[PDB]
Amino acid sequence: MGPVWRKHYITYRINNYTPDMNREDVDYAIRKAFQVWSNVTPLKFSKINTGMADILVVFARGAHGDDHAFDGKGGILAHAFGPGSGIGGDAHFDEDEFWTTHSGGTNLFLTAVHEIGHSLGLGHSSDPKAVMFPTYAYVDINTFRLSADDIRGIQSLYG
Ligand SMILES: NC(=O)[C@H](CCC(=O)O)NC(=O)[C@H](CCC(=O)O)NC(=O)[C@H](Cc1cc(-c2ccc(-c3cccc(Cl)c3)cc2)no1)CP(=O)(O)c1ccc(Br)cc1
Ligand SMILES: [Ca+2]
Ligand SMILES: [Ca+2]
Ligand SMILES: [Ca+2]
Ligand SMILES: [Zn+2]
Ligand SMILES: [Zn+2]
Repeated sequence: MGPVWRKHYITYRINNYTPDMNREDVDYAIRKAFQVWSNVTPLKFSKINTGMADILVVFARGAHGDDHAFDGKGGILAHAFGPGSGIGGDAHFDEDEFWTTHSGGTNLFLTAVHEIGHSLGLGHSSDPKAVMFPTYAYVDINTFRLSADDIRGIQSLYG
């Protein structure tokens, strides 16, 4: 019942890069996170560098220009706007976290999967093994899979 994109081609742009990781690793984590959702829907995601993307990926700190101020290290890791124009769809990551490609700090890929879920219109799950469960958990990235509840949720919105 969340808001949905009324198109199946969706662009994203990485507005800026956390210094916690190198650029290529941020690109990879984000690309893989989009792929998780495209794998089970008719949605396709293209990265653009120049132009007007639907989903802007932003790393920012504290009060950063919207109604969802961050809180420094810990607590809220990120937040994202549901489908819509402008700031709609955009996914913001708290730079006061330490973003990583691994089990240390906060795993960017896993957080991005959750965030992109919100960017596509998903709410939270009650399944503790669903990526849309409200609180972060690290799971081995190689064996990561959407739960049946996540797939149900996203397939109910698209396709
Ligand atoms: N509490 C925690 O474990 C970590 C912090 C750990 C730390 O100290 O670094 N924080 C969190 O988990 C916090 C809790 C927020 C709260 O206080 O309610 N959640 C958040 O930060 C939400 C953002 C968020 C959640 C996740 C996540 C969730 C589940 C899993 C997962 C779980 C099980 C299996 C698998 Cl495979 C994956 C992985 C990542 N990744 O990012 C914030 P949001 O939901 O986008 C949101 C909602 C409303 C507003 Br307004 C703004 C943003
Ligand atoms: Ca925080
Ligand atoms: Ca947008
Ligand atoms: Ca950081
Ligand atoms: Zn924000
Ligand atoms: Zn959430």
